[PDB]
Amino acid sequence: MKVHKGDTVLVISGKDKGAKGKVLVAYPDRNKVLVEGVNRIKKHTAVSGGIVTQEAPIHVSNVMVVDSDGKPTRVGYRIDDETGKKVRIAKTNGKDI
Amino acid sequence: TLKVDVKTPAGKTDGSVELPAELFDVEPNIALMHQVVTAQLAAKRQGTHSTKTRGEVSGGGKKPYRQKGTGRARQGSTRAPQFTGGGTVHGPKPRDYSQRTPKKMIAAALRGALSDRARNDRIHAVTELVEGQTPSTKSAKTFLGTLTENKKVLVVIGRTDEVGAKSVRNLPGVHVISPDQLNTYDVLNADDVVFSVEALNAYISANSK
RNA sequence: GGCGUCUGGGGGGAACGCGGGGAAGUGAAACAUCUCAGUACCCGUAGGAAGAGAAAACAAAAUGUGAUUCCGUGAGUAGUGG
RNA sequence: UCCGGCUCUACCUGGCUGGAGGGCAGUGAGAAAAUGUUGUGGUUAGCGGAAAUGGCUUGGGAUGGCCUGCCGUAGACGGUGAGAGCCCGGUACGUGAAAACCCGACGUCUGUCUUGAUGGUGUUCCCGAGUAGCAGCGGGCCCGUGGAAUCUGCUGUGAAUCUGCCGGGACCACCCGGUAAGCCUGAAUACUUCCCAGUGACCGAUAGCGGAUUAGUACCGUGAGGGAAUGGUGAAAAGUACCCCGGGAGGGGAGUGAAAGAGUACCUGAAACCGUGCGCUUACAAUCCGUCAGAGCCCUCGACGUGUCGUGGGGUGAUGGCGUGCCU
Repeated sequence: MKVHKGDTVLVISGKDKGAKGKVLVAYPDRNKVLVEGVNRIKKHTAVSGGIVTQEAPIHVSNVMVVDSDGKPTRVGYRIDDETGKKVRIAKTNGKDI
Repeated sequence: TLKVDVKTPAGKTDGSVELPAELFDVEPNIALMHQVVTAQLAAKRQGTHSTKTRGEVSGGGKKPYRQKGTGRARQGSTRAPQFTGGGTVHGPKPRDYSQRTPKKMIAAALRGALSDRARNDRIHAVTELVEGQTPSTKSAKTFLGTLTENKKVLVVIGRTDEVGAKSVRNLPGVHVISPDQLNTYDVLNADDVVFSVEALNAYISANSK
């Protein structure tokens, strides 16, 4: 899906346009991902509830995978025909990311 | 008699064609051209529209209640038009829209159209759009920029010369054609028309005999 | 006929097919002959398609055609018909 | 073509019964089974796949406008917080199958003609029998019993084999064509329960399949059988934490949110219908309920002047005249 948990991303669209972020979880069945520090919502939880500021899911087509060189870059797929993997790869450099 | 200069992508001219007089000095008959394009569009149009009348719907084949004594009106099926769920009456049906325009009216249309463009100097010729056997749309686009500035344009390239087709296909305005299926709507919708020389020769020695 | 063994068949299916049976309201400004229709429906069996199919055929003195089937025309004609 | 033996038999011939090189053909309708190679041949999962975090402004959000670049064998389509060729999914294009399945391809395997043919010459024999034909009732052929052939069904009767027989619209003679009563035969043709991919001058929740919602369900009927209704919050639930009235429902503040004239009875939110306020009018009057004249009061625009007529306009409208709903 060109994003996995543990990757790092750059936000495009929203009030939080221009934000780095770490991916925490993804929801591939609906193309949405919960990035850290973005989409802050003041959820009410009643117990002893409280107005608490939590994350919410971006849609995955509002984030570019940050290049290993620290710039927003696309990603693509070579093959290491020996090992038979399909490595996710930037389309500026060609490196392993 | 109108003359055309072939044109090259590399920035030169090869030769000149001396177009016929009778194909390309016909006077247009606007009613004729109207009729024929209307026919083309009609035959394009497919008749996928059908509805279920009173005799194809579900049920209704029982007189729902008495004729008399009830108080209410008289009814013979629960699927008649005036009900809610009932049959369409005079509905659409799957039908054909083609109409049989003759060969002479058609060809008269096409010749008159090509004349309308020729007199106004919108028929350009060309040997090719490309260098050898490798499509590149940037080439054809630059060449049409050299040769033309209008929005829309027609291209007539034969079957074997697939590279020009594959090249110019993706452009916004262009609408490519083979001269064996040369028609009238596709001509008139345009502003300029780019023939290949093979195409002209085929067209002319196919019609003229 | 009884006993043992071996192989088949048995029923379902949306339409399409071939053989058989087989109406009526309707039209005729009535109606029975006729028509609606050999339709609907029912039966028996199929196949991926079926059935027909190699002249005991056409034709008209033309020195002609050459299995069958399905499409266009002939033709709404020659004709048939209370 | 060579021979093995056979023509009852040893011997000359003619004719069989065997094997052999060979040829032909093959899963054919023309006999039938499996065999193993086998084709980037096809189907049954998929995969890569070009190019802008571009600049100013608006806005909650830019995918908009304007200005700058690029790709293009890819500007088809869709989605993404508002119309996205350059975000995403994917397209043009090229790739891909251990196994199974289908096509042919082969070599097996199987037969099969090979012991043979072209022509000569005068006469006997055979050429599909309860049938064809004829008569009686009937069907269907353009043809309704008519002069009515051909094709046929049941009964009854019932012939010949080539100078034979059947047809050429009664029938007879001549000529013509053809050789029934035994059997198989592909391709063109018709069709879609299901499956795959798309198109639409087709519908867009009283439409479209009866069924966008548990749908042949609920409900009805003993039973066969009938047979409905109900789509939309917003960009994401951030779905109102907390307080006050109340038993609770429900609500008011405080909040979220771009907007709560978006609160899980939620896009917009008409009319009928139900009411609350403000102005005029209405309790001595006979009203298809209106229209023409119009007093009086209230609102308004404008020229002016301490309030005031006007080439005015609008709501009500005392009172007078006229006036017998709409359709078929």
